[PDB]
Amino acid sequence: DLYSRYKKLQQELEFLEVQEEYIKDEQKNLKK
Amino acid sequence: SRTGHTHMPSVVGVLVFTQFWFWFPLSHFLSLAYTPTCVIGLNKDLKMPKVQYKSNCKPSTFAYPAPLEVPKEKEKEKVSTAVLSITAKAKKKEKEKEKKEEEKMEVDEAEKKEEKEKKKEPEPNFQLLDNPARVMPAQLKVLTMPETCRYQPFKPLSIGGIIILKDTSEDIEELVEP
Amino acid sequence: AVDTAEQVYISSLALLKMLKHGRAGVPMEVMGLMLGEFVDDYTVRVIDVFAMPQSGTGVSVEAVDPVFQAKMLDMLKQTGRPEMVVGWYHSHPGFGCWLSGVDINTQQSFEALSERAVAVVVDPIQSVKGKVVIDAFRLINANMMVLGHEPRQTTSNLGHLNKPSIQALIHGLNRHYYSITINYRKNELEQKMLLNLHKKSWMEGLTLQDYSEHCKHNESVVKEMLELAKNYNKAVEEEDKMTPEQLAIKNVGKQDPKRHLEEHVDVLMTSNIVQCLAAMLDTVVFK
Amino acid sequence: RGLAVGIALVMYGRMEEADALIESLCRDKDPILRRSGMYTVAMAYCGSGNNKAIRRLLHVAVSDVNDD
Amino acid sequence: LIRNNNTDLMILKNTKDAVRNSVCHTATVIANSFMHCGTTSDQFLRDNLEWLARATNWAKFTATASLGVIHKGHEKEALQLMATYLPKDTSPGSAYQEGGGLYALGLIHANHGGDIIDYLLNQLKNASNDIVRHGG
Ligand SMILES: [Zn+2]
Repeated sequence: DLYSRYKKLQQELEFLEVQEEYIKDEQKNLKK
Repeated sequence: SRTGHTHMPSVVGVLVFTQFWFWFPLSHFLSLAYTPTCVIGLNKDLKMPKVQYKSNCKPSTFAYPAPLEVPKEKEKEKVSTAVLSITAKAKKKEKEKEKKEEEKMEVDEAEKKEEKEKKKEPEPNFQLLDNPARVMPAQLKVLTMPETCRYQPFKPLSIGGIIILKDTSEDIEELVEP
Repeated sequence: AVDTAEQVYISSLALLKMLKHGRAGVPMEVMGLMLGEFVDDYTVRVIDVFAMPQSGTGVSVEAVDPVFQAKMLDMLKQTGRPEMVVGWYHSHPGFGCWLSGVDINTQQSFEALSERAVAVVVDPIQSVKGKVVIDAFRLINANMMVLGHEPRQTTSNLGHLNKPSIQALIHGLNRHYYSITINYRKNELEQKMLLNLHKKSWMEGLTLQDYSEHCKHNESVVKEMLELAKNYNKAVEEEDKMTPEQLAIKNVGKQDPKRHLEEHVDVLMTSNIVQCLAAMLDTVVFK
Repeated sequence: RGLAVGIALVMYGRMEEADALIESLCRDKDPILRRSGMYTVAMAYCGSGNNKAIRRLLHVAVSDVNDD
Repeated sequence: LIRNNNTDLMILKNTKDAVRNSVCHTATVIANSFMHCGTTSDQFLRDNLEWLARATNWAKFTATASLGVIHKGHEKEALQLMATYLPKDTSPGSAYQEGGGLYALGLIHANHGGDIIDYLLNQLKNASNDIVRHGG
């Protein structure tokens, strides 16, 4: 129940930080 | 795979299949990733008994037709005569001429409705299947166990592959070996 | 045993000898030789390029001097490296690249001598901006003349590097030779020593470009930016429901909104920051 | 290119033990061998939502210069 | 796989007619081998051969490889199938038959240790160079 919800919220949080890091690079790349 | 694990041939077979840019005959390796969509009802070491079990689909039927091999025989055959003129009232008085000729000498033709609608609704989602039975992997959970037969299953049957039946009480029968 | 999708390796010095010798004799179709190595069946590499003296005939087999051939090779065996010739080149200034009439005659002599002897055609005057018009070609036989030439097979690197251009396929190309793929042997121990040594300035990073040239520039830009702000006021206080996405397209003027906006403000920001950071560091460092 | 897939396929699902090899192949300037390390980090990390993998694999997906 | 053989032959024929003189012949003999994989149904290697003999120099390597794909998981009969289309009895001049033939034995008996490992072991002892050691 609750331990599985806490692990998945750990996973999804560290997931969309990485896809946040991708858009940081591309918007920096498209300026050049 | 079936039980949460992943296949070692289906991974290796597809990743060298990605290398079809550099070599076309590496594309034969995708045949390793061809896993069957079938269940197998082998109860003893040798006997596969001919068992009947059914479905639980929500509103219909599907899968495996591949029927259509018509060449679409088409015809130009006509261009519609669009002369819109005195033609319009001339065909109308011709239809008046048929109201003396048709309904007064002989026209008694009739046809019947709703015969073709009748066979559709009592349909079978209860399709019975012998031992090496194919099933789409989306319907590993909406199948039905053979409880209506004498020979009823024992292994938890919820995903395709191979199982044992509990061949129940005595007079064991129904071989098939082609 | 027949052709596939090959690959041509050129050294960094080889391309530089091509464009320099082409820029030297820009009107009169310069000619030279190409010296490399056959490493396998179907990838060719070249390490070296030396040119030819100018012949009055033109680009043909008569422009090849055999005594300048062997005695130049005589020197390169004992100094540097001895290797086999693998081809040749010339320059065609009037167009991009296609083998002409007297081009294709001297090719038949070379493929009778060597296995392939790949031709190279370079326009020196077309290559201006940041790209080079270089392409290498290779003649086909007449045995498959009613069959499909370029017998290529199991690969997928053929659709790149050029499609056949219409200024090149109107001539030979297709049913006479084939086009081949060329990439560059990019190396380290050369790449950074060309980069850092060609574009470099040490003390420029903390110069001042003064104040008397700089306060005048800060004086100027603010003045039209004031009127740019007045034009920015005019659209904001307008704000009418004349279908404002259609009201904006009927009021196109290459103007205000946001394009003629902060673009100037960014230049005003960057100019004064680099001016003041250079001013504050120079007070810090020196005494 | 034959040894590219081969050293990617000698390790399979080790999930931490390839990391010295993953760092070694990508730091080299050989474009085929950098590509070979990308198939190696794929096969060592099969089906796992590794945050370190999806960070590092997407990082070279942005900044690297060879298309292959 | 043999008792549920509903493949379609006319789709493969309605893609056959649009085959022009490109190198799509390898793309078709990989297409039928996919949709007859494990079926052990040879009809395209029976009903026509002149179109199959058109392409060359790697398509023969591909076609006799596709013969093993249709016969995936044919333990004993695949040995005598090749015994018939041997690496030295079809034609001694074509290495593409004996190259893709040994490649086809590997396609059939994948994940099956036996004499076929030793059978391919002894023929890599005595082999030619280029397109024999590939499929071997
Ligand atoms: Zn020319």
